[PDB]
Amino acid sequence: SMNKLYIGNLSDHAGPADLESVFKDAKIPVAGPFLVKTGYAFVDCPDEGWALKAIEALSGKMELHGKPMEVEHSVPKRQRIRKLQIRNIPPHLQWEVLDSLLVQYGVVESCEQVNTDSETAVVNVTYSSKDQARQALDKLNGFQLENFTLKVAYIPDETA
RNA sequence: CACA
Repeated sequence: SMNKLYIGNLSDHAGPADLESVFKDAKIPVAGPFLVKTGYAFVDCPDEGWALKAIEALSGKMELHGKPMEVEHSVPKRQRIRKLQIRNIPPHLQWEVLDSLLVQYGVVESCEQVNTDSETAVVNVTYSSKDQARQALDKLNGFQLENFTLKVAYIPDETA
């Protein structure tokens, strides 16, 4: 399940109370405790929809202790392989346009739309190879398209 | 992005 969050760029004194308040104010229920490490934390959301809401609501927007939080899907390093999620896709971007960006970095084995509350669209992309997805992620992350900037992140690749 |  993609309900597990990574909370990056935390300050040297962000504690679970601080994270609890951020998710409380953002009205993101969490399904377990915040595990705070050194400059980063983890938390589970009740389901995939709530985790994505936290990412879209908080990641790069919410400032804790004068630092913008990163809030992304927690992906084990060894599972950063073929699969990306792409957020902040323009609401009325035709699939063929998105596909013509995607295929510039490899073979797309699958591109699935993810139901989202926001007006932007979200897709999970699976590339043929680890290399293709890393090129997609480096090149598509930050790409500005129809008044929006793509956010591209790994999602777990458990089958490669 | 967890691992004495």
